[PDB]
Amino acid sequence: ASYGFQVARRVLNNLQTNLFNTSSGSDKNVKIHENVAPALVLSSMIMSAIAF
Amino acid sequence: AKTSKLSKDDLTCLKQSTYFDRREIQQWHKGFLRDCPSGQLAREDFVKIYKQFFPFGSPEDFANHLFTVFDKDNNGFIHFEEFITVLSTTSRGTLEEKLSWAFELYDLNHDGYITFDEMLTIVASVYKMMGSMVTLNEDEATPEMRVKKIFKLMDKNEDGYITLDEFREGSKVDP
Ligand SMILES: [Ca+2]
Ligand SMILES: [Ca+2]
Ligand SMILES: [Ca+2]
Repeated sequence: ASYGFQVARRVLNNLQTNLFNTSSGSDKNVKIHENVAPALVLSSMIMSAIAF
Repeated sequence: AKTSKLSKDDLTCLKQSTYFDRREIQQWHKGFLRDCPSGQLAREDFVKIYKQFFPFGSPEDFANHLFTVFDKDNNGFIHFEEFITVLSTTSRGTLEEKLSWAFELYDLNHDGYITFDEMLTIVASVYKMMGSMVTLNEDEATPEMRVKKIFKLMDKNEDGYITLDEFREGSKVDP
């Protein structure tokens, strides 16, 4: 009657972005670049991968 | 001469709830001073955060909104207070705070009410970002449709815009 099942799940995902499929791995090496980028992305993403 | 500000109003605000162990709060902060000594994160910078971790397509649009939202004050500049606050909710929350935070994002005008025009804007953003949107093939289509269906699915009152109240319900109805 609506099929709003997969739409709700998958969508919210991209919004919070997938759980992986990005770059490769992080490591203490960056310096000239800003540290606010790696902190947010790496954190917000890996930490958001959780689902109660 | 150069201190670090917010080194007292924050720790104090805690003393109770804290989605970031003491040694953490002051942690991101220091990272902030780096990105900006004046404790001010402008769109340009934010845009670089995503454009750097996702050069694939053009997540830009998503960076303009996510940034405008991350700022509760929406003054054009994101201060540490707003940043950290999200760094936490974005992760843990122990509450439907997730549905609420999302509402703010789905409402550019953040006028407490979302608008078909706004919903599309975002949806369109997440569309021009990753490739998964391609596998979607099975049913669904351009964003214009996704939204038209959503509203008609999350809004049986047909009022052009929806409120956090109805937004929450329409959501809890997915399961
Ligand atoms: Ca602000
Ligand atoms: Ca609205
Ligand atoms: Ca409504």
